[PDB]
Amino acid sequence: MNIFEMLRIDEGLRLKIYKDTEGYYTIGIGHLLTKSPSLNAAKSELDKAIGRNTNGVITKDEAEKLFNQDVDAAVRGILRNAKLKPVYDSLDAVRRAALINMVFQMGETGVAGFTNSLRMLQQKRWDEAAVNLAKSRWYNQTPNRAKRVITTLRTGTWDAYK
Ligand SMILES: [Cl-]
Ligand SMILES: [Cl-]
Repeated sequence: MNIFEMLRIDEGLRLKIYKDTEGYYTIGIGHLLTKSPSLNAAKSELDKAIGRNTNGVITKDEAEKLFNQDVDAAVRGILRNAKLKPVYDSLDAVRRAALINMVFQMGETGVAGFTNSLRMLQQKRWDEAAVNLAKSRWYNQTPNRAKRVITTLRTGTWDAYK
C-alpha cells in the first residue's frame, strides 16, 4: 500500500465533472476544479488544466496525470510549510502518507491550522492526537474517511485500508 493507492481508495475516480462532498466542482481523483457554482466556470478550469477543449469529460490517463501533479504539489506544500515540515520530518513512512492525505484533501493552510494535533503528533502521543483530530469539522463531515486517516496516524499501519 502506498500514498497513491491510499488516495485512490479515499477519492475514487470519476471521468466526468462531478460535485464533491462540499458541493464543489471536481473531476478525476479528487481534483478540485473551482469553488464557483458555475458549471461553466468549471469546464473552463478543466480545459485550462488539461490543455484541451474537454466538454467536461477526460480520459483515465488525464485523470492520472492530474493526480500525479496533485500528490507532488501536496508533498511540496508540506516541505515548504514551516508548520508542516517539522511534523513530517519527525514521522515514520506510514504516518507521512497520512499527513499527505490530509493535505491533499484540505490544503496546506487547513492542516497547518490543526495546531494542537500537530504538536501531539510531533511528540508521538498517538492516542491523544487521534482523539483531538476527531474534534473537527473534517471528521464530522467525512467521518469514514477521517477515521481511516486517523487510524493510520494512531497506529502507523495500513490496517484501515486493508
Ligand atoms: Cl492544474
Ligand atoms: Cl466519509
